[PDB]
Amino acid sequence: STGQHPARYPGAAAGEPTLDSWQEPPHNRWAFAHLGEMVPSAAVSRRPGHALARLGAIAAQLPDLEQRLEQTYTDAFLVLRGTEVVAEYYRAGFAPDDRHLLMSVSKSLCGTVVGALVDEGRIDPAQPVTEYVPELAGSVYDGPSVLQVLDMQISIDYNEDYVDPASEVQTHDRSAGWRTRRHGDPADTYEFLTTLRGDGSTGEFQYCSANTDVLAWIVERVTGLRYVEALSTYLWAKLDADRDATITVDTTGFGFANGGVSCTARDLARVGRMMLDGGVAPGGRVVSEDWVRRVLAGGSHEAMTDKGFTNTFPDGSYTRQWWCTGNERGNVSGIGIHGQNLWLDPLTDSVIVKLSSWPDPDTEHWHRLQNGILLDVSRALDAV
Repeated sequence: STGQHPARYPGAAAGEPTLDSWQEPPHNRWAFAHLGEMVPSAAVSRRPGHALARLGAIAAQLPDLEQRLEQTYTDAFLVLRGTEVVAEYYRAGFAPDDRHLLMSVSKSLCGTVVGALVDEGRIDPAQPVTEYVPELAGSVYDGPSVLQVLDMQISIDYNEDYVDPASEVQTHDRSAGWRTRRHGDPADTYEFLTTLRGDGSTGEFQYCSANTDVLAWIVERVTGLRYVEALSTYLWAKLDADRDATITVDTTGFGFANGGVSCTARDLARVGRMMLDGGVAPGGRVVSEDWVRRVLAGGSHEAMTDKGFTNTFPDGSYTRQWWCTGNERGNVSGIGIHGQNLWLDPLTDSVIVKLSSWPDPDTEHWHRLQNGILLDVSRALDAV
């Protein structure tokens, strides 16, 4: 058993409704107002083919920028300097106000919700995961602290060989509804997390999406809110965003915290703006000044042994669901597969959002090109 979870609506039984019960009372009152949470759905546009390039002033310093964005399969690109949008690009077929999947940039948003609860004193990172989710006893998450989950410093037997259906990475997707279920699969994301094991060692960075979903589970047990609602209450609703975000949900309504958020490029930039404003957003403080400082400061360098990161950023690290380059500019970024970045350039008080669809999730080739663009754009913002 995985214990108590937030009801889908007031008074709802555990796990209700399902795809097979949403038309029945009392579920249908909620379901008729939220059917997209149950059944895949398409937008029917209220509005009745060419790329939009407004690269502004940086165009002079980067003459080939649009071509470089095309080459890295850029869907949406936006540069926010201070409070001003100083450059934008959107591919043909993608509107400025269209939403885009964030993949693991979603993790940085989840970490922010955790940080909000730390600021309120409702989560103590020094406490073991099991203080908040006792049901994770007996798993790899029995022993580690919440901070070790935040910094991803837990050794976990988590096969990343996606093509193999036996792999933890594909099983995670199937448990959450991102892929077709196979017989015997865990019923939901919570159950999948409880199946995870490790040798018990901690302290070395291991990037693992399961960690973020454990964070979301902790958020739910602490607040009593669905992660979907907590993500709004503690972050999204304070941003003065143009549009709602969306997040995929599994069969229990649990948001896929590690990777399933979609939003507009301009709205994602508001998250970066909040980080560069010491944790404060238009709707109020989101996280503490200290939390932001710790993110910008980085994690333990010795923990970071991922050569896919350190080959480019030798002094890099990871903390609280953010990648920290440790470069001379102090750049920090949310990163998601296929070319998603929420990139912070504190030196110029700027945020760069790049949302993409590389044909491949993660190769040295694509990262070299993408990081070259982000760094060139960052430097183009320097006073001269």
